[PDB]
Amino acid sequence: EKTSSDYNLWKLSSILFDPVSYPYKTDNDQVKMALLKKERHCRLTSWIVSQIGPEIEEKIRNSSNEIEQIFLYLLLNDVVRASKLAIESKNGHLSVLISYLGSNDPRIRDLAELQLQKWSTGGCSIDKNISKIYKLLSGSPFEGLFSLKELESEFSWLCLLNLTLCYGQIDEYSLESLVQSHLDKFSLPYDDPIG
Amino acid sequence: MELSPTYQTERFTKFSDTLKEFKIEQNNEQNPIDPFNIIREFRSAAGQLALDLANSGDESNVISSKDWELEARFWHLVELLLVFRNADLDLDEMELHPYNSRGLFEKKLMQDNKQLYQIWIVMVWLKENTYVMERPKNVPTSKWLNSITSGGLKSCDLDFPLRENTNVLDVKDKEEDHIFFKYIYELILAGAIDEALEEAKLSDNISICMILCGIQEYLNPVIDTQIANEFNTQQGIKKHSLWRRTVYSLSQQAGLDPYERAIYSYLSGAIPNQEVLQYSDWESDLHIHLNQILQTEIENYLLENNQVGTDELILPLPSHALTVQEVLNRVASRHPSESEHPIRVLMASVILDSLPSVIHSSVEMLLDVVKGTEASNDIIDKPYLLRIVTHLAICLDIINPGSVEEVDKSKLITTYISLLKLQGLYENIPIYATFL
Repeated sequence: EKTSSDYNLWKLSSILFDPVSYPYKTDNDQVKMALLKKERHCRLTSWIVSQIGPEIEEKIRNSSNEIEQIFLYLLLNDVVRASKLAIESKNGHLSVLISYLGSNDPRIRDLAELQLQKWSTGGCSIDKNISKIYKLLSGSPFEGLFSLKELESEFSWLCLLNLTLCYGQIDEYSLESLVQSHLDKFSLPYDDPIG
Repeated sequence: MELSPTYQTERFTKFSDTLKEFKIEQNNEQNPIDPFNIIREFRSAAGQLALDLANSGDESNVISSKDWELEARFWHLVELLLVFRNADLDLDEMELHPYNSRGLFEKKLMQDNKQLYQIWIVMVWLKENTYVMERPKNVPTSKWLNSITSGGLKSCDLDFPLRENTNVLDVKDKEEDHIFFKYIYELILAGAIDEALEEAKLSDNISICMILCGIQEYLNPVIDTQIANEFNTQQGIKKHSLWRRTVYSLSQQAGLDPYERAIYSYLSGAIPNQEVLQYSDWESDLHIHLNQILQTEIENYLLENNQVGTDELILPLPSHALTVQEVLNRVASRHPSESEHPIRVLMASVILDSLPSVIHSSVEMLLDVVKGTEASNDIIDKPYLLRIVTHLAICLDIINPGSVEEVDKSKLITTYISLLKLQGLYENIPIYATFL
């Protein structure tokens, strides 16, 4: 079946370890090879989102708060539509941060650490989960000052893995080292065959 | 403009020397056919003397100040165009397979396509000539501190100003906003991501600079090695299409200040809202529509490489393909002063491409002045206006005509020689007489 973990196990392995080649040949072999790994990664990231799908969707349905639905979308690749709900619900603040999804930079890290410090010092302090997001963007959510390790307790080890894999340390890392970094911040359960 | 007839003559002498020298070089191949060093020196002189006179603060030195500022620009305009005729670029012969970086495609397209290099060049002229006010008088390290103190805000957060109907301000906070938000917007039209990143951090207004940086793309060697030759680290947001359309939707939200929406409108690639746009000059307004053109071409190619997406369009952008003529008309309704002032009109017609035709009507009146059958026109009541139009025409026709026919150019000179007798200069005349 295509709902089964058996389907998932054979399918995943070709993407991971074997190249997923291009229809052409690049000008330089470090463009050859770089793009080859990035290709594997691209496909993976969307696939994970489809599997985790129904789960996230369920929670979106059961949440009748605009803001909360907006967060739930970002654990997919529903970036598009996350923005769409935010405008409609009269929330500017959520749209601005959503436009930045799909990229990470030294600049973006800088935003994340400073905005948090100014807020929890000059302010009276931002909410628990907003300060958790700052930790995901600075590049250590689980070892971050607000820890997301509690989020295992609501969302599967594969979703947790998803977070670091799409946003944190994407182009400061190769596809190999990137999954490893997540393990050093939070190990996946051992009883998973596919994990 | 004029100080006194004494100040008017001297402008003629600087210009005349530059023109003769250039003419000799162009007709020898033992000398640089197209020289760029002299016009630059002439440029650097007009420019510096402009600024010194303004800063002195006397009324007589400002009026004269305008005339120097115009002069230095004419030299610059001529420079970019002759760089093109004396060397077209055709760089960035990078890949074109449909799977590579947004940035590898962006460089490759811009340099190959002669049409996009010509739009880029024009924009380089416009950007410079956009005005930036003086430095802000505030660098707050807690924003909204007075409402923080009462605790109606959870923090220094902008959640509340993006949720609030009327936009949560205090009297003190409006006084902070106006100086600050006006400088960041002006700064944005004139760029510099590095400068922006450094300031925003101190003024607890960190987010806006990052929005300005999102235009950027990969410049990482790790990703591709053709974009290893421009930075060693990637930059910006690699979902550009999504960022434009969402920011645009955000721009239209109310319970923002006019500035908040205006800032976002520019960052999303729309013309700013009318309240705010009226304090900016003609040049920058025009410039924004040239942005729309340039990026639409880039994204069409991005679409064939199956990168850019149609789903990322959130609230559509307002398309721009307005002419120079429509642009004069919009600017003129907000302030008729840069689009009903004659010099800025001469500049426009270069762009729209009707300068010989517009010159011709003027040229008929002018020949009469020579014949001494006119002496009550507004170009003989403006000595400076005759001087500008003639010199404009000569410079572009040194190699051969680039926007003004020879006939007209000669005819402007004939009248200008007629005037130069009247101002008591007869040494500049034998220079101009050769081009007839």
